[PDB]
Amino acid sequence: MTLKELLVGFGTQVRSIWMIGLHAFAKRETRMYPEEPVYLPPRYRGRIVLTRDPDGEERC
Amino acid sequence: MIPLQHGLILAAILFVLGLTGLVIRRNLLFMLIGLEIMINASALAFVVAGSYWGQTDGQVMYILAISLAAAEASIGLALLLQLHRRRQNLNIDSVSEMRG
Amino acid sequence: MEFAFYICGLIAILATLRVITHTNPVHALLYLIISLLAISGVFFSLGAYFAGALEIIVYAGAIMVLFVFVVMMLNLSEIEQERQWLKPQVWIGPAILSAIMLVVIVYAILGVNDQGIDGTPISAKAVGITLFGPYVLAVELASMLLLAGLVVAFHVGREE
Amino acid sequence: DYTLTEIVTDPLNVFMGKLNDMVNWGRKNSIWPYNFGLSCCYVEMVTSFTAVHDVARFGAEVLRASPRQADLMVVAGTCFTKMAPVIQRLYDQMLEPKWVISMGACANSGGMYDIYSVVQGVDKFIPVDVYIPGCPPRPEAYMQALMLLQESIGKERRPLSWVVGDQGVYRANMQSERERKRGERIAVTNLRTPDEI
Amino acid sequence: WISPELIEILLTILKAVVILLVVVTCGAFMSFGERRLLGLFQNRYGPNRVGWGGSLQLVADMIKMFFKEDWIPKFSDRVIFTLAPMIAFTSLLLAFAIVPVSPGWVVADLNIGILFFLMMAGLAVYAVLFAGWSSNNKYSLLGAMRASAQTLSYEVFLGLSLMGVVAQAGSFNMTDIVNSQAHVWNVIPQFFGFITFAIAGVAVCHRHPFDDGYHIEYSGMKFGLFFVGEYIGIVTISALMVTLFFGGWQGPLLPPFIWFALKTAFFMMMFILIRASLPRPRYDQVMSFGWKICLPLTLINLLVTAAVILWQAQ
Amino acid sequence: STEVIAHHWAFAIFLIVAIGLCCLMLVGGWFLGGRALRLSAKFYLVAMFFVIFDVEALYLFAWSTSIRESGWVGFVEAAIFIFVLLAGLVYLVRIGALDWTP
Ligand SMILES: CCCCCCCCCCCCCCCCCC(=O)OC[C@H](COP(=O)(O)OCCN)OC(=O)CCCCCCCCCCCCCCCCC
Ligand SMILES: CCCCCCCCCCC1=C(C)C(=O)C(OC)=C(OC)C1=O
Ligand SMILES: CCCCCCCCCCCCCCCCCCCC
Ligand SMILES: CCCCCCCCCCCCCCCCCCCC
Ligand code: SF4
Repeated sequence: MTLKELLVGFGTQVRSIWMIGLHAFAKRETRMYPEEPVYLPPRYRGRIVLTRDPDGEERC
Repeated sequence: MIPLQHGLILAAILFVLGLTGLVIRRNLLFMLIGLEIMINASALAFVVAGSYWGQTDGQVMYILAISLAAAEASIGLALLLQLHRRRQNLNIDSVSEMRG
Repeated sequence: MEFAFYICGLIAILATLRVITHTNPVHALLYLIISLLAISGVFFSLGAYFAGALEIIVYAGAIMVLFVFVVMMLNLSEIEQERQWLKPQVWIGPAILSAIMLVVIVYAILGVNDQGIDGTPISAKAVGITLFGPYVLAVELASMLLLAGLVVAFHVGREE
Repeated sequence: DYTLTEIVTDPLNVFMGKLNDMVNWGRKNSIWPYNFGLSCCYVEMVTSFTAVHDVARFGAEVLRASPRQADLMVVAGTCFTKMAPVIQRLYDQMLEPKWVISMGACANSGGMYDIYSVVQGVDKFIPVDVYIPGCPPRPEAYMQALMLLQESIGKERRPLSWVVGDQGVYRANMQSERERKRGERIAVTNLRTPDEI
Repeated sequence: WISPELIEILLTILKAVVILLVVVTCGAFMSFGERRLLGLFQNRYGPNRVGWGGSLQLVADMIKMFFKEDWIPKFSDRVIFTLAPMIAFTSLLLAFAIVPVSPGWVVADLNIGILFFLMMAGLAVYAVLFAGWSSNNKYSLLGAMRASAQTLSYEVFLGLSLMGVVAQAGSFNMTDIVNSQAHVWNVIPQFFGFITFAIAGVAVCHRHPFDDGYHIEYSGMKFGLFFVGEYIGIVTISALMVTLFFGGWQGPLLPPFIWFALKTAFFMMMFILIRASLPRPRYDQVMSFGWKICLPLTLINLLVTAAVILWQAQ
Repeated sequence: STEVIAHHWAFAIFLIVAIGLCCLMLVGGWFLGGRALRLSAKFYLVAMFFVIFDVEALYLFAWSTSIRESGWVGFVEAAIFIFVLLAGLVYLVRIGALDWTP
């Protein structure tokens, strides 16, 4: 293979190492479940409940 | 204070063991294994002889011996591969067609 | 140094005896590797440090690697179903012949002058000095021999 | 209140109890899941494996392509009729101890696919240790199932050696999470209105 | 029985045992350390819940692999199956057995040194081959022959990459090699030797990016032996290139063992970053790079080194 | 000498303790814990090439430890050796012996 493309490939590998190292110097993106509680938007579709009317009787 | 006689006896024992393995086995692979044993025993005998006289000549002849051993192992294993490719067996008694 | 030499020689003899009498090719190659390690220990006991180093590096690190490669290639097949070499009518004769030759060679060995191998360590520096000194043409024509083996084994061991 | 494989009591010298506790601690703190992708639930599983959730923190990121090295089988996806013998064979290839987590409604019961080509739940043919509802469960639900499995593992009794002692596996009968969380779930009165964010 | 000769014997034996325990514990501790550093490179944490900082994750893994059901395949060769992790552990352990970590702290001050390392590599290829054949699986066998062909293609120039350093030192001994770097470390003159030995050391350890797996039939504690064997190989290769190309224990200010440990730690972290950063080349590309570029580079480097040495000889 | 026999005993103890450690590890793994095709010839070719060039490498290994004691004529001899080695390598590359792809 060509020497020029070998040098280009070596420089590209060095660049990839440099980006991964600088990303090691970055900030963590992990939300620490269960120590950090998961935020859920108010209309999140999880556990189903049956609710009550303002007078206290069941709505169903 | 290690006798030269004992080293030569050990090399001779390994040589005749390799020769016995070369003769009694019909498998070509075991024949090549026996050949490797005999040439390694001869190289060991040269190492013993060189160590008795305090000379590097035994190790030089060992180097030449293992160069030969590597090359003949390569050639013999290529021949074994061709034999297994075109005969589907390694019985060396099967290849006996030319005679008399 | 004496004890190491004798135990390595005994291990090599027993391993070779197991090699020439075994049925499984991979097992036979494994005992052959054990015998090569034992003979390398013999080399190290005699002060031939370079020879033992090459015995593990080349003989027990390249040649038997090639043997193991070829055995895995063959996938070894009318071999264990015969067991013809362990019937006495096959092996008694050659064993008798090898025993006679061993007796003759040992008798010739026992009539030699022995001052004992002192086991003084001979380094690879001295071997390299004499390799490119008194044995220049040995090195060059051994390169040509390796080239011949390379060309022959490439020419034969193809598939087309 | 245990289960021997029969409802028996707790079989647990005091040194054997400490050894069993150490073995259970090492087993629950090192759980190796098997890399098996069936459907969308596997996508949420491997999402939990990534950086924003980091399931590695529990020691459960070594995702094996070989069932021999894996301890945990997460059936995460639909148990199709053609895939069910594959699932059974991969479960059989595993080694003791082995645990099973059904992830998602498909693996739980068949889910929405009550159809001719779907086996209605993976508990029809393999024993399941932890079930996760959801379609798909979110990644932290898979993490919560991992902690449920860890809590179940920490209170089970297994033989220390195959030559000494009782060789039966005693799995604890845990209290159901529904009954445990019924105290805090019913007491909820007001939630945030859906028109906000 | 109190004699100073026996005291020196016990002191040297204790030092060798301490070095062995430290290198095995380092291989295991940075199995865990590879998990943590891959987490660091990938913007996450890794295992940090089992003990303080996750330091007890390794103990839990060790217990789990100990009490996992020991399983040998029924139709497999039992001796070869047991012998493959045996070699994969002990070969690179004995390769580490010649590394000088400090003046006076060396297990074996052999006259062969890197030759002994070459022997250990020539047995590590047997470990891989035996693991492949003993599994009684054709996919594992094909993967093992491919991996062993790769490691032969890079073992063919591992020694020739070391031969520039050997030629400059004029000896095979490792202490002579680290004493020949009293002024300038060997990475500066033997730079091509450095890159070729680094490539060959990564490739013969079967590390990324030089990796139908042959470990699929291995389980229980045999897989743990394979894991710790690869990690001990990483530690051994790092310590060897520290001693051969980066002076070893030589340093201006800090104590020599601290310098050796820092350089080894940097190179092991470089292994982790190499796994995290590069993609996998194709198999034919890997072998063509090994056979067509690196081996002639080692030969030309040896010729240039010999010419430079013989020019400097007055 | 006392130092050389101390180093010999240290190496022996290193080997014995390493063998015992891995053997005891396998024994503890076995003891603890309850219970429940035709390859292509390129493999042979690359292994054969490794064998041949490893023997040539051994010749260069012997040369490299005594370069100063051999002089410039040793450099010329080893240059001829390396040139024959590289001619064989170029020969192998150009005929597709080292090309794994077809
Ligand atoms: C103890 C600590 C050790 C830690 C590790 C340190 C050393 C790491 C060594 C890693 C070695 C990786 C080698 C990869 C070789 C790949 C060769 C190859 O064939 O690459 C393919 C690619 C394209 O080739 P081509 O023939 O054009 O293919 C087109 C066909 N479709 O060809 C190319 O892209 C050409 C370039 C290939 C790679 C050149 C060498 C790169 C080496 C890695 C980067 C090192 C960065 C510095 C490290 C720290 C130094 C202090
Ligand atoms: C026998 C060969 C073993 C190679 C190493 C296997 C163990 C490490 C797995 C690393 C890993 C990979 C590749 C991976 O792809 C992955 O994403 C699903 C992970 O989880 C975060 C991992 O941990
Ligand atoms: C199918 C054909 C098989 C041919 C096998 C040939 C085996 C030859 C074995 C020879 C054994 C000789 C035993 C010793 C003879 C007496 C001593 C030598 C002569 C003085
Ligand atoms: C990855 C590193 C592996 C190292 C294995 C060997 C460890 C040997 C430890 C020796 C410690 C003492 C060294 C001499 C004293 C100088 C340093 C004193 C402060 C530690
Ligand atoms: S439960 Fe839902 S998300 Fe999971 S596999 Fe079934 S369809 Fe996909």
